[PDB]
Amino acid sequence: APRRRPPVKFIFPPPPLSSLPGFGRPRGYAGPTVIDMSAPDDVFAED
Amino acid sequence: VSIKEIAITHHVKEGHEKADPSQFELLKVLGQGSFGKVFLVKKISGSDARQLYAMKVLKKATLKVRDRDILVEVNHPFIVKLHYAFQTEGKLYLILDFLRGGDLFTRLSKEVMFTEEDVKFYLAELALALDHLHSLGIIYRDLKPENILLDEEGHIKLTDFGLSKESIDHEKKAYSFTVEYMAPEVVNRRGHTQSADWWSFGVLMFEMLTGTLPFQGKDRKETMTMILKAKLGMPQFLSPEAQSLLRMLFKRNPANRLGAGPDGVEEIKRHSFFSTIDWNKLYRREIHPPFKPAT
Ligand SMILES: Nc1ncnc2c1ncn2[C@@H]1O[C@H](COP(=O)(O)OP(=O)(O)NP(=O)(O)O)[C@@H](O)[C@H]1O
Repeated sequence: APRRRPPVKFIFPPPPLSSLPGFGRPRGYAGPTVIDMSAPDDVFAED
Repeated sequence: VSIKEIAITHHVKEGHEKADPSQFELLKVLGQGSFGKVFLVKKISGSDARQLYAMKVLKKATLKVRDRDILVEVNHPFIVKLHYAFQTEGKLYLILDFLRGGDLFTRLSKEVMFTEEDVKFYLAELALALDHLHSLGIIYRDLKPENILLDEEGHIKLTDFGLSKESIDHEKKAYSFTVEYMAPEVVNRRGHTQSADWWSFGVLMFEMLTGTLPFQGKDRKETMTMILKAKLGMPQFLSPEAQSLLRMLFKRNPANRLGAGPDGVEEIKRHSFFSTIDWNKLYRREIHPPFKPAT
């Protein structure tokens, strides 16, 4: 068995980024954690 | 550095009969894009009578080519084929393949739970389509999930091949102002390079495997800031091979990005992530898709 993967659901015709500012979206993976805004060339921090 | 703009005015297979509005019958609206509605049409005249096509209506469309018909050369197993192009009353009409499989994101959402190997198949077919346009000097530029469709057999089909389009007045927006898949150089307006497509490729790979976008902001302004300056923590449910590809793809300097080296696309094909893909069999459509649409 591979590493447990998250349940993935999308909203097709994705809603525009500008609108829906405070509307909560259903429960899933929140997103990548922003470690800092250092602007490094390598976007992902090394493990 | 030479860039050439080819205006899309008319198109038909060489030696075939050019089409006009009278030869099509409208059936329904397939979907809504940035440039307008996409229609389903039935050919009522000619050798392809009774065949169904997808139709886009635009003010004009041009293809930017850097460095045989270009509309014929762009033909690829995983790219929509343009069958007719004609102009009437100051409007451009594009007659395309009717993609009956739907979009990939809806199919993935229908499954909810899937493997990395499942997403791998679609990324690999997407990679071949992008390189084919790159081989002819074309940039996809604005790659987004709306452009990623499936055919009846379940194979990837891009809805466009790098066309620069302008919508009709009815569809015209007041403010021209999608940044989520844009590369840092694009945000900086440094120019759109072929390495920018592989950045968009990486964001799609991230979104398909995680279900979330790597850079999330409240508005266009914030997300652009995140693309330029954000440092992210690798999701730990991703496989080591997937993390490696994302790290090589997510480099803010275009030259450091995978696929921008001398070998080009074979850098990505040879990556540990795509090890289980037989690329020649994939191109021959001899590898079954993970999910069939008809279900
Ligand atoms: N050939 C096709 N066959 C079937 N459906 C299609 C086809 N082309 C487009 N669609 C549908 O129409 C939607 C919009 O197509 P798309 O190519 O994204 O439009 P667009 O005018 O290029 N705007 P955009 O993609 O946002 O730049 C797609 O997501 C599909 O649902």
